[PDB]
Amino acid sequence: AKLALIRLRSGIRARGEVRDTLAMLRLHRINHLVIVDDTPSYRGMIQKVKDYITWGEIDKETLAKLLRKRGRLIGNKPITDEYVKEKLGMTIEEFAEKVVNGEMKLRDLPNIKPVFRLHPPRGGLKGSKKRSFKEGGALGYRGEKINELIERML
Amino acid sequence: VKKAHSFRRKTRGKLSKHPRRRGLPPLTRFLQEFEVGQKVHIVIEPSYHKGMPDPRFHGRTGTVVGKRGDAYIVQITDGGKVKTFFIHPVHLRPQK
RNA sequence: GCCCGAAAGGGUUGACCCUCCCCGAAGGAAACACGGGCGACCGUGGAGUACGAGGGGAGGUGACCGGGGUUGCACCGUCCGUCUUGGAUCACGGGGCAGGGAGUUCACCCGAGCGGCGAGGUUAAGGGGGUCAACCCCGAAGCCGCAGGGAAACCGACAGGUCC
RNA sequence: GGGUAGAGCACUGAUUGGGGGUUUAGGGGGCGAAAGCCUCCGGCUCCCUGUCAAACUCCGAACCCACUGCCGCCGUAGAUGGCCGGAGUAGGGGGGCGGUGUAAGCCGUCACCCGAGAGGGGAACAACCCAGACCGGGGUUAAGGCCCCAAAGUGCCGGCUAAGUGUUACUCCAAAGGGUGUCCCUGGCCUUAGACAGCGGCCCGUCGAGGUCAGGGGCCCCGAAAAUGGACGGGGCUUAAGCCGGCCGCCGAGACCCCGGCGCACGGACCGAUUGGUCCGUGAUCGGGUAGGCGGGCGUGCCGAUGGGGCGGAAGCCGGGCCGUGAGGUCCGGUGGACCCGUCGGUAUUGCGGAUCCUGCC
RNA sequence: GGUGCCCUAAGGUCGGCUCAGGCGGGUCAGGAAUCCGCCGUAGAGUGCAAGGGCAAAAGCCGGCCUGACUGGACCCGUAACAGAGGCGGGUCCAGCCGCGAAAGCGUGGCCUAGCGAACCCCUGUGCCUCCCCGGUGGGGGCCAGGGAUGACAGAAAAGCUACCCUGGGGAUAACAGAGUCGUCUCGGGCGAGAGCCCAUAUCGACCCCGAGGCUUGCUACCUCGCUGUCGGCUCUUCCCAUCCUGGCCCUGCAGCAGGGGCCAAGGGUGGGGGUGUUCACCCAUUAAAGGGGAACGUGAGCUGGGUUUAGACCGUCGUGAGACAGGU
RNA sequence: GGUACGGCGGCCAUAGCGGCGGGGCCACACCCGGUCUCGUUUCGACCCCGGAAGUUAAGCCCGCCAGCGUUCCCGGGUGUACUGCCCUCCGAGAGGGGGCGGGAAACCGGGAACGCCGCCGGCCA
Repeated sequence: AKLALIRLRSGIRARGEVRDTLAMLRLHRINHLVIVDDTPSYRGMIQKVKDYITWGEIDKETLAKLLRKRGRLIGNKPITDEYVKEKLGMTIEEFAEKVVNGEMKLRDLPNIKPVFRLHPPRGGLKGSKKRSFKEGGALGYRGEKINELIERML
Repeated sequence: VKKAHSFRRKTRGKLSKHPRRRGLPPLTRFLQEFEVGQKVHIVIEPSYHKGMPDPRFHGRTGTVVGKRGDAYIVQITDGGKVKTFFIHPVHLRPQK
């Protein structure tokens, strides 16, 4: 499966290991999103940064929307149906379906940047930044509900 | 009061045995052989007082780079520094 | 808000202002038609429309603008230098103005940036000439380097054999 | 690889009581003709019961450390590393952990912050919360907040408080013990006549419907005394503008998104009298800063050269404009009456707000 | 809690053996100990503290020995990471030797404490050298051992200042402030009980919970040329934790009175003697002659008796110069 | 191929300690003497030397016993005690609570366990 990770909190007043792990994950700034493959080695790092991020399992339609609206190439140029149809032989929906259900890596696009930089959520985070999503807050593991948040932030 | 480091400082437990080993070790350990490049754990047997490294380095893993007499030459790293020790094979254990 | 103007800044070869047409980033309405919820409210369509920093065009108008002095209203704002963990401090120095006022020179040693010659490099004191403190020529005494080791007596080496 | 927390008595040492066996290492007496055959307060070895350990361990974590392989990150736009050179620093603090101490504090430890850190909040606050800052603009959110002071709710549903309790995340809030004052969850004994209330010597007619004992929780009340006139920040608030359990919309930063402009670092192409320049590319992974290191520019006096200005009015002075991030440059007008500037290359008693600085004037 | 040593064996090696205690057997007062058997994971012993280690031994009993040596090398620690003179320890190469049938072990003590630069001197050993050359006496040099600095990375070393001086410091005491409250003052819970009998009219043990910061201490945040002063006189204001004055309750309240409590801070709370005194003590009156806070209110308001600056005397201490949180 | 036989070892208690019962060509012990090798601060007991009348009683071999001790497993105790990270959660304070992760010890009940492997030999047939 593919996990989407969004950074929610500042690193001022965090430990250096946490800072470094976030940098390794390429989550340098607030309201930035990365897509990652589910593995023990990534799950450990997620467990380490659990209190500074939200994460969940992402869907193909949400991924396609995100590629169209916030996907960028080197130079901060946008991604286009024509560029895709050319360098590959799919449309964006097909590419994203694959990516979600295996069989292709995002990197298979030449010149694709791995960080999606979003704006804050329409209507606000509907929970406190100091608590966990399960106990009514914002932080930590969601599930399919990470897609609702991505759409508000898109 | 400030007290310098010495060979046996705070070694009560680390150079003690469980009372159901209590004596001469079996002889395979005395008669181990090693090759250059083999990784070795430094594990001190407190009943044999020859070829004994400073207990500070007990619990570390080094590399063999040769032999001198019955002792093997083991290198470790401590910070940026590389250090060299002459250890009897009884105080050693191979990795894996 | 009251007052003043030079033209060194701009401007009738068009100041300011008014209306209409086009493109438009991120973002993004309401009235209205149906429905969900005890409710505060929400979902659907209206609609990614009307708007929207800004980028262009067309016509009406006909003389200011930018600036400056002082001052009203609203929001914000506990001086300067200093040691000190910590300065608005009941810690020290601080009436006003103008002029003065603090990493210099030599000798030795370690490095560098450039330049000349090069198994050699460099002259000192001095001397000779001239258009006479500038210019040109001479002068290797000495100093460093070219072989080291050793307290000393003493002894005295690869100007290329192999590999990565 | 390791003996901390916890736990326990298997070693070392501490520690209650009983039920028994050997009796005595030993002073007490008793029938003690005498330390006596025999016993009494006591020692030795068990079993059951009860307690402990910074300098105890039959056990034993979370965690930390070294090493191997992989995932991730950095690196031929040259890392790790090594050589040369120039420093500053030897009074630290807040917060968390440990030892000591009545405590305040003292001594260490971690290395998030202040120091050396702007901005938005907590009434003001060095280090508590949000958040790390080139310039000009447009939007969305964070911490927290929405009766008035003061931008946004006299917001919704269920319940509690009657003490102005409260209206305080922390910086900056008084108990042992009591009250069933009120709202609730439980468990036993009663109840066709029970707990009294009356006429009489347990009850008949009496009243007729629920009562009584125990345990538990929520909010409040008592326990509760100080000195200039006064503090939920203030006004004030009582089915709240307080508290509990939940929910719905709004406001609100320099953070995040977007447009434009400046600089830096690396790379590349081209053009050059010589430490250069115009342009292109990349920058989610560049843009705070004390001590301190490094780079480029502005200004002042004299020299060798070169280009120039000045009685048709030089320097200096007063008042105004334009350029420049800026140090500063240049023009207009006025005053003045004799010298001055630009560029290249050298040189220096070369830049003041402060020294209870010096001289002079006020 | 220990060391600043001791050992020709307590050092090296080879062989053989196994300890403390308990029980059952015998002579013996406690009996120290000698004799016999069994059990017995080390409870013993080890040159020495503590911790670690050790059982056909690293312990006990014996035998032979002197590796407690010469010449040299590379490593670790003191001093992690991260630099070091001197000191200590480890692994080896050669030489000459010891024990042993041999394999093997031996560079002091089963491991970790027991000591020390430059300069100078003494000893051992064999070589180099001393101003034109060569002899003799004497001198200098290289290597090794030794002689000491315990303030132990190493000066050769006694005091007074009140006649005092300079430069500085709130990095550091006295004092006001700030913090804290062991101590202090003021309270409370329960109830041992005392009270003819009766827990609580009055008194209340031992244990346990608190308030205040006006008593003393603790700390060192502020202040080293702010003012450093105690007491008294003068003048203003505040609190209640109430002595009198107003009003009430209980009583082991007959009355007159007493004792204990509640409301209440509007007014009053004075005059004298000895002492520098605050305080405390005393006298006569009095309704009673309450106490605290305001930089221990108040010296740009007064006073200056006290607070040992410079002069002087006594006692005591000190060789003395001098000193005294002693007096005058 | 067989043997109720032995030597050198490894892992060092799941192997030990103890108890019970069985056996003897070869073998392994006990047993008799001590002149000689070696020796007993006295004993030929132990060590050493010489040999078997004789014994299966001991050691040894073989099988069993869950009595003590030891190791492992399942379940309870119990996700208890303790603990790493975050918190504008509570509480006057101490000290606790919530979310994500780790996770015992004693004790209790029920099961497995009275050794496994290597090298070379001997004797019978």
